[PDB]
Amino acid sequence: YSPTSPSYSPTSPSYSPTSPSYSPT
Amino acid sequence: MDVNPTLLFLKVPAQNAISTTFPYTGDPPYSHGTGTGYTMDTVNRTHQYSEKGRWTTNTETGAPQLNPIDGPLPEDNEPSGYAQTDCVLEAMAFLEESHPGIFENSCLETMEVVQQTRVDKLTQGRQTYDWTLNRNQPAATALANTIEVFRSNGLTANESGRLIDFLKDVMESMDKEEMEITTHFGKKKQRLNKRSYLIRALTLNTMTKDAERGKLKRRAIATPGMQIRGFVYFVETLARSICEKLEQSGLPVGGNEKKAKLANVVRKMMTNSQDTELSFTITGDNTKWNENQNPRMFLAMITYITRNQPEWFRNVLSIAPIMFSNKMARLGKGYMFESKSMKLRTQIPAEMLASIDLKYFNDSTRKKIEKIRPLLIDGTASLSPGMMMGMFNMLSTVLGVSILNLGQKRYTKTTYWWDGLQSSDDFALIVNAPNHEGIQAGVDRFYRTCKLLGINMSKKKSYINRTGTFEFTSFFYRYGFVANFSMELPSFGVSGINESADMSIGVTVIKNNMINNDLGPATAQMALQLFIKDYRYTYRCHRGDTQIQTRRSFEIKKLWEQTRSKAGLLVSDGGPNLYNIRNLHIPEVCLKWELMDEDYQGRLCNPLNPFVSHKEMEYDAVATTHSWIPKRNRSILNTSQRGILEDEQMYQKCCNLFEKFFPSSSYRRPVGISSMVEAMVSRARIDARIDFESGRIKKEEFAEIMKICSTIEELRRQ
Amino acid sequence: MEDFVRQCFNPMIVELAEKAMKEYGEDLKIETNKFAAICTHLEVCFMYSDFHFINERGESIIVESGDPNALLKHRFEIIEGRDRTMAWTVVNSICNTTGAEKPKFLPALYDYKENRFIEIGVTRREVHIYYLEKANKIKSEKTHIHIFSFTGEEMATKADYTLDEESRARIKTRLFTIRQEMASRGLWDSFRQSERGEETIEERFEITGTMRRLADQSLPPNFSSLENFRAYVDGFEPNGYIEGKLSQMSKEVNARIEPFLKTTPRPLRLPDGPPCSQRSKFLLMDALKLSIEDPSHEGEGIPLYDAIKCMRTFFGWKEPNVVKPHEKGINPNYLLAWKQVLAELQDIENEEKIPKTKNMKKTSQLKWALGENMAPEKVDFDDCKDVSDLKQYDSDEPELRSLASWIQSEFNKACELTDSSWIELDEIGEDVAPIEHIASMRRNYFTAEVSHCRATEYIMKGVYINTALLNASCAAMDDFQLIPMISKCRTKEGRRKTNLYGFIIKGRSHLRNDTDVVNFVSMEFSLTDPRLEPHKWEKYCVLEIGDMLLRSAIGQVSRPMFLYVRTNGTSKIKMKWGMEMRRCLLQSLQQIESMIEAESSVKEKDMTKEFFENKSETWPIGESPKGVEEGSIGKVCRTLLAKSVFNSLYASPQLEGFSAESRKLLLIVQALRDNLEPGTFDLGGLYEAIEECLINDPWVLLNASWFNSFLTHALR
Amino acid sequence: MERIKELRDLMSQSRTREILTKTTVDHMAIIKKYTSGRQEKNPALRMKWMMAMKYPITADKRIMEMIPERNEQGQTLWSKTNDAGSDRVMVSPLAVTWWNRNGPTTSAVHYPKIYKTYFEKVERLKHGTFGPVHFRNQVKIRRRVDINPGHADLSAKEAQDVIMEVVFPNEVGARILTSESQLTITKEKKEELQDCKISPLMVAYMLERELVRKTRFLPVAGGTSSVYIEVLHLTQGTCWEQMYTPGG
RNA sequence: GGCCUGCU
RNA sequence: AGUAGAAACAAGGCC
Repeated sequence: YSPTSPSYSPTSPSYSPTSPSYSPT
Repeated sequence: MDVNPTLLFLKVPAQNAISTTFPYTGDPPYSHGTGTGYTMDTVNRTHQYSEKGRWTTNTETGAPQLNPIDGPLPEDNEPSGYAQTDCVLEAMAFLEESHPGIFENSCLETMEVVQQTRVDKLTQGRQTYDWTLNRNQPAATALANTIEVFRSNGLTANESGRLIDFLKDVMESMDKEEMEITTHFGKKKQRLNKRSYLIRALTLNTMTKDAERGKLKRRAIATPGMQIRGFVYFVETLARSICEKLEQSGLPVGGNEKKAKLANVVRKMMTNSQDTELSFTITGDNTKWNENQNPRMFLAMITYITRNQPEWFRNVLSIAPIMFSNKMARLGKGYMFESKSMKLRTQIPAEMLASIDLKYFNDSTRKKIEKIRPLLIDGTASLSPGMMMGMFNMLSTVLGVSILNLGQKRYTKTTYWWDGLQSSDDFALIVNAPNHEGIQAGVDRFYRTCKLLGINMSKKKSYINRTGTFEFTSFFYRYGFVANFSMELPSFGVSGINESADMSIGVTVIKNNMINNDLGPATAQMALQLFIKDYRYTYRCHRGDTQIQTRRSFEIKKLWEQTRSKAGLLVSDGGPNLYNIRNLHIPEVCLKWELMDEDYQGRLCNPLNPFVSHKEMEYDAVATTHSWIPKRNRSILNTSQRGILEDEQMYQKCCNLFEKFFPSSSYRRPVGISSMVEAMVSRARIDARIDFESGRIKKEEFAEIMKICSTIEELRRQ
Repeated sequence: MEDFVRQCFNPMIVELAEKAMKEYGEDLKIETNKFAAICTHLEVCFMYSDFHFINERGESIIVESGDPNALLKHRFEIIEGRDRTMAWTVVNSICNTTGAEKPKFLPALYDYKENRFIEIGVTRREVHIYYLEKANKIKSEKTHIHIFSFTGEEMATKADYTLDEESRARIKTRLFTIRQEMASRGLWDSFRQSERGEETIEERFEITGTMRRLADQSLPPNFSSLENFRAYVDGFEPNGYIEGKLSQMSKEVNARIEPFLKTTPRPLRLPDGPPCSQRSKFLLMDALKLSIEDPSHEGEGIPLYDAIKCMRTFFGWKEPNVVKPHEKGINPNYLLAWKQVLAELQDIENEEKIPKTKNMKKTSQLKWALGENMAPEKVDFDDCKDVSDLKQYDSDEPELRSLASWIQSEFNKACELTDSSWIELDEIGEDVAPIEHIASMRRNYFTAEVSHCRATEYIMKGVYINTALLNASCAAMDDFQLIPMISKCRTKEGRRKTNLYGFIIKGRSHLRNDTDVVNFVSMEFSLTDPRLEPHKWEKYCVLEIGDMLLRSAIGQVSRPMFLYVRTNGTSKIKMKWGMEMRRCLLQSLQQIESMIEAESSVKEKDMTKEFFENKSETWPIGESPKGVEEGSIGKVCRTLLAKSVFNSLYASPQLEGFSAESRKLLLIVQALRDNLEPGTFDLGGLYEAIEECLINDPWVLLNASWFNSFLTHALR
Repeated sequence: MERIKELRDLMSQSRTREILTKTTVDHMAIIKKYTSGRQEKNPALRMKWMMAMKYPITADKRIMEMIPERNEQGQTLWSKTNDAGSDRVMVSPLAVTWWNRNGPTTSAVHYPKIYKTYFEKVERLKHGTFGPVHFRNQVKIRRRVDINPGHADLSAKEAQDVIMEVVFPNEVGARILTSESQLTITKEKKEELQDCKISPLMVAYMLERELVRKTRFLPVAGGTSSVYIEVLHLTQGTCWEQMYTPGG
């Protein structure tokens, strides 16, 4: 089971403010 | 969207989701200092609910006292302590009439108990104020000091071993011309005149209450001395005997029996009513319960209960309210000061509040001191006209049950009638009538009668609604009791006794909550997983496979590597967790017995190991090396009471030797009044005699042991 | 008459008789005759026992005095005058070893050669009646009975007097002499007529002296003595006193029922003042994380090494400078503290091995920030008495503060579903019973719906921070440690990660009571500029340390990075209840389980699957401009978990008081909504009690706002 | 024999003699419980705060000679510092695990006998058979039940008397058994313990646990047999139910 | 500086 | 400064 919140907005925010990417990874 | 948890009650009835509104996950409020700011407030308020009472001056303690009983009837809804003796006796007499023979049987049972009880029973108590050090000492230490002083000062009737004999000693002490004690500071002899000792025997020690849920303002809780403990014990025994025979008294039983009684009452009232009759359940609550139960009413009740009983029993029961009516409430630690400019702080003992100037305090503490000063005597305040905290909950519940009974439609003489269940400080009353004005009249009658008996209903925490939904001491009821799980939440963590004890206690708590508070299977499994996680994180006993680095991980890993059947190690030694919803009632070590290695099994439960403490909520435990006991704080060493540790060492040595002589001393408390040496010598002589008669002991050993006993007796007699 | 008993007998006999009387509880002062009788019986039995020593075979030497031997072999073993416990112990021991039948009552002596007991008594009544009472008392008597009356009459069973007649004559002479002395005194008749009541014991507890003088002052006002009060109560009979006083009482004392209607309740009166500010021990919404993929679990690894490795991933460090001063502090001190922490991290990195814990140098910056030497010196009141500014410790009501908009946004963000897995629970015993399988399925659902919530991230952060602080303050009670914040999670693809929010620098932590304070300057990363909600960051000292280059849906954005430095404190009880923060999961999941089971009871089949997957029946949670917005069971679970987590984080007395006083009103409203016709005696008092708790706590203010919204939506 | 030698050595000193002579047998309980360390108000907090320290456990003096000063690595297992008010020395949990992995062995073959109730419980659970789970409303009525699976039909006082007679024949005191059933069970127990090497106290505690009958107030619905009430948490739920047949 | 205490 | 809320901590006792 994979949770899916209708308010997900998985594409709404351009980046997660708390857990960003910064690093080239 | 603004998430709003409280909006969930638009659909889920409040009772069902009531667990949401219990913030029992954060640290409870803790008193941050001295309880002398609340004790003075309690004294002032107790004297303010009874100010119209009749002042006087005790002629023995020499302190002012207030006597509100039979005072003017209250004229406003404000709290009133003016209990009427005639009304109290009417309530008790009607209670006896409705339940014939309750008081006679209760008195018989209590007479047996008081004739049978031993002095050792006073040890099974919490902190008590010992009058020989003016500090709080455990019950056993205070009792030992009191008995030592009594023996030193000529009182020795308590050596018989019965509690009533110790009470006789206590009473004979107050007549002693001048007591003396030998407290240390190399020790000094401090002599207390009659009045000083009497004031010290009646004094109550007050400390602030900690870890209180559901209140914004801290309270004050008091602990009684050691002279008043026995009389309170006997009175409480009588009150419990009476309450156990009352269907409407919920105090002397557990939670589930409270549920049963309350459900029975609701079924009896609501169902038996015809269609036309209405019903209304009052989920009320009494305000300032302690500050209005005048001990003189308890004396009236105790005298009415003990009618037609032997005079000695009547006196020994009545002595408790007589001592509580003259109690002095020791203030407390005393305030503390500071100097912002000079950058320093000072501590002033509460004793010098009577003499200290009022230029230091606030605008509120100054008023409190100004008002409490007249009552102070030698650093303690007279607190006659009320109680401090409980200590008579059973008898107060008897009074509440009497007032509830007083409306059985045989004493109401009217269409409306009421009954319910009473638990000290909390009641649920179920009114019936043929019309709404009938319910109004019934509620007014109940309120006025309670006011006469000296107990006030709180009008800011009581509502009346059609029968069905109601609440009672946090047992919500919606057409059948609903289990709120947030009250038992604090119990889930590791209790903190030791490893095996913690495992047993946690699994037992999970099982019990599954039984009572309707904890579901999946939630029980998640609680089990979280408890195991917390237990490992607290005892550093991780699974071993993990690369955790802790002070204990090295040899947990070593033991894991050594073992063959790794699925048998105790969770305390890094083994796997094998519990589930079906194994919660089986102690752990008994669970993994089949999976254990012979070597590990032998090492684990080895009686020779030096960790087991020979034993000490009922948690099912199995003796094991993981039953060690934690250390003590060792904070006494700095203080002047260093010598007490030597006393403990010597007492433990002597008691261990006695245990060696008498096998049953550990199991059942040893009775008898022969000195310890004489008992030991007599046992040795008889043992040698029987062994020589038929056994291993021969003539040489018999002669040696007999001569050793003879020289021991000679040393004793010196 | 005490002189007779004290003189005519030996000191040891009177001493042990005193011990016996004290044992039974009597007082020799009153029952002197009983004392004399006990002493006489003891002397009789002792004279019976003494001067008898058996030997190898069945015979005795019966010496007169002072003739001991190595072959003691006492012919008699006295049982009387040993105390009840010791007497019964010896009786049971001898009965067990011999195997005889234990006498029901305590005998006097024992015979070893013959292996039987002997009972001896002294009687003032007729001898035959006493002897037959003794015989019938001893059921199935295998024990010899002997009776010695003062007048000289003797009797026994079968007349088997197994004793030397010289001993009998000696005891007869002793009794005759005692009778002569008693007759000379004149108490002999009293002894003869007093034997009837000696066996029975009556308790003689009484009140006299000071106790009686206190009892005479502890009665209703109109009574003078305790005896008069007892006489009045005993003669009391009910005559309508209650019904007589009810009418006499004023009619203003009533319990008028005020009906509670849809219009009665009113919105709670939230306080007014400056907006409230953050008070949690770590940033919740504005918490950056410098992560590095690492195959480690939970506690594996050295926290310092993990922290430095995470720090060595972000390459945008700049020279720190203050961008939102503290308004009350020495902010340059905060800047130097951060500089020192960074230098110390470089130092530890340069070292060969990584110490488990690092103790910071005691510099002025940490000394001020951690409040060292701040406490006034303790002094006695004798000399610090005339000080001009000496007062009582400031104890005043907390400063009032109003509700801000940030707490609602934080609670919103603390309910969303993240894309990680913040909780990884160990295995459980293998399931066998079908209940275990159903529970496992439902638990998979729950732990999936709760492991991804951000409230669980806050739970884990709090647990780790409090555990680390407690362990460090219990060991290094005199050095400034450096405790980096760490948290580990599984990404959406299962890869493990470790995170680094910031650093903590514990101060001196000599905690004695479970309320003392250990100050720890908390340094935290963040990406949110403080110049947007300045009223919220009242107690921090934000600095600008670096400039990240994050990748978004647009690509590189290059936002600046900030460091929220602040001092703070936590006690030994807050640390414990923060370490125990995992019960929030239990609370929320128990509520959700209750709801699901309640629904599934009606429909005879499990309902969890469609509840969590079909997006079936939904609950009203939240409030949008369009009205109340429904939410699925997943969102209800997450919202309840977030509520519990915030209760744990923002705990305070105000919350407890408000929760209770508002549960009362909530139950009243629910009773109204069920058409139960509620009714209140004093609603205004309840409202005033509720409004007294809302003072300055952001969480309590937010809860009051929710309650006002619920009252608006309910009853309408 | 050594008992009297130790008594003589103890009374040789002044304070020990004074305590020995003044105190009577009745005051033994008070003297045993005489201690300055008060009970923990918050055991959980103290335990969580104590395991952080070194040597949070107290063990008998014999640890000094039974367990080395330090293990292989060199972590101290015990410290000569004495406890507050006893001769017990302070040790760390490393000591407990060191005992478990290296301590003297022993034959625990008698352990199942001493704790026979718990192993009988496991035996019942192991041989139990389950059935289908039914979702249906449960009328959880509250009544008093018996929680002891094998109660021997004896009151607490009567059970205590039986235990004292079985394990402490000499200390039985004035009490004499009356019911023939008591005598029969006493003989049955005495025959099977004619030679048992475990301490008398453990035997007494075991007999007390497996003879005294216990009753508790539970919300049971279906069952009430002591065997069924044992697993009440597994066959009774708010909405679900299960058929369970304990092994027997 | 040294000793002692982290509920006394 | 900071925690905290009707009173406290921000180390205490002794040589």
